[PDB]
Amino acid sequence: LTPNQVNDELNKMQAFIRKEAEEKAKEIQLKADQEYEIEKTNIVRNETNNID
Amino acid sequence: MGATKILMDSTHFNEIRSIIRSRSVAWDALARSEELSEIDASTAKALESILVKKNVNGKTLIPLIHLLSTSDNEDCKKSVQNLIAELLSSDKYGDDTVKFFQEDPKQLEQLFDVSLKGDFQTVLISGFNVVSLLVQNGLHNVKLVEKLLKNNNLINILQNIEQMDTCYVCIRLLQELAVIPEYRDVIWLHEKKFMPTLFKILQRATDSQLATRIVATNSNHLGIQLQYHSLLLIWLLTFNPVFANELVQKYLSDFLDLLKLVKITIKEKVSRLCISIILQCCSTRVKQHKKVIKQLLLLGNALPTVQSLSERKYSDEELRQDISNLKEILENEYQELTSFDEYVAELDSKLLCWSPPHVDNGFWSDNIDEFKKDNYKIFRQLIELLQAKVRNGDVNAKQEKIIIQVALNDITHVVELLPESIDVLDKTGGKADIMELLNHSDSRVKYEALKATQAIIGYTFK
Amino acid sequence: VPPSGSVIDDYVRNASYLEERLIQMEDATDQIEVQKNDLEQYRFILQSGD
Amino acid sequence: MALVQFYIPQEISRDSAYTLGQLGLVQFRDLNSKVRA
Repeated sequence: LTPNQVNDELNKMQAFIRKEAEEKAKEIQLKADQEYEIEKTNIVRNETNNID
Repeated sequence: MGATKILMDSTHFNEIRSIIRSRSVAWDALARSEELSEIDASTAKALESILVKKNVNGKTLIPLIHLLSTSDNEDCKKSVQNLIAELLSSDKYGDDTVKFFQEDPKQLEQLFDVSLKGDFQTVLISGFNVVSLLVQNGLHNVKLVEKLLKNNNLINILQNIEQMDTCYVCIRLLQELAVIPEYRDVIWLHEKKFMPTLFKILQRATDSQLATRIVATNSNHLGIQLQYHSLLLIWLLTFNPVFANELVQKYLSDFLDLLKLVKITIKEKVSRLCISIILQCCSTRVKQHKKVIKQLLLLGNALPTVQSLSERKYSDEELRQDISNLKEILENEYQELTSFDEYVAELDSKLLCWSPPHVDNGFWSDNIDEFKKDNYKIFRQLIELLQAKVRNGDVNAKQEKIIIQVALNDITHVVELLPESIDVLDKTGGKADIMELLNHSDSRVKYEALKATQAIIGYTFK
Repeated sequence: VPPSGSVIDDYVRNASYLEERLIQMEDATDQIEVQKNDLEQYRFILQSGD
Repeated sequence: MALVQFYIPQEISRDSAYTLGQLGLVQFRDLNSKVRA
């Protein structure tokens, strides 16, 4: 009924959605960096053993 | 310019920085009082007006390092560290300060020497300013992170749970420093001090409901950022294979709340980091992963909570695929073992405990034919251990009821699947001892003895 | 019905063992009642025939 | 204090919002299911 409650709830919902999207993007970037690091480390270890 | 935005979009950093930026400091009174230089007070007073109205740019930052190190007031170093930290994180003003601080490591060491002294706010601002420059690609130093982590001033603010903003900023700086692989080795040594506050920060939020909006641990912006930073701090350190074994072995009791925290909370940040923390420790790249998987699944019963938590899904379906991949590796890792060798080692060890594969008829079905070596010596040894626990080691105790209920519950499947066990049970003497356990206490173990007595009574008379 | 939140996994996990124990207790009670009724029905016939 | 959620068509939001708000409901904001994450 009031006009301030829709703006306050929409601003809090938008800020919480933006923070959740930023945290999910940071977690996805960290998981992709860790998976790329292990995926490089395995083939680097195998190629280093074969070259050794 | 172009520094990272760590500790810039959080409400706790703006709330703690608002109290420092709200108050004013008289640099001219301290300079006239013989506490600071006149040029450092004029450059510090002109830096506040030039930071907003102003925005070779790093020439004015040189007198603040000598003025903050020479002076002993925490208000001037907190205000100058707050203005330098606010000007350093911006991308439109103070761009030469990042290049001047990144080019000269003596100014970074002099700025890091002022932090960790006096108040926790100036040590958090100086440690966040040094951690912001150390977290970039301009300069790196593990000795400053190890020496800063060895100090009780920086870890004292994060260890205290009364201030969620100071512990959240220190947890976010430890997560940003732990995001690099070189800082995880030096940061992994002091994980015992930060692990109890991170475990109590998740257990405190999991112990309270997340329906109403309060200032405590809840579903607001502060609780999701504090729980997401606390789970992300252990999740960043869980990428190492050697750290996952010692972390899973040391924090095995506190690690069991991650499954209940994902079911209690509705956000996907706690469930994704909680499932990714057990999924990273349950990988095959860590040494001794079978002992942590068998100890967590056998001791903690993570297979039923992972099976019940695997059904409920939400957003971020990659974490649901990580939990589904961790559940198949967790159940497939322990279920792939031999039931006859585990039952023979468990019966030979004289320790019976309830497990996921110990209550199935498929394990006793394959072990029923292999148990017969000499007149059913396996069932006579298990019944001789169950009756021997009843003879010596008297009952109406907590210790004997677990092995008596496990042996009585395990004897019902072998007695039901094999009708020839009544001759070995009656010859060994477990039939007379099985009826005595029903009249006593332990009505769960008395119900297992009623099930074994009903199974023997079903084959004894039709 | 309380006003606070609830979990279906705690109710299903708290009800599965009670349902399995109630089904096993009902089957064992029915089999023990059928065997006791058969032996009690055959006891007087065995004593009268003996 | 408690989170309440209701669903209805977008033709009686004023009448349902006035009757629901008239019994103690406060901070009523009409939204959809695709505008949140």
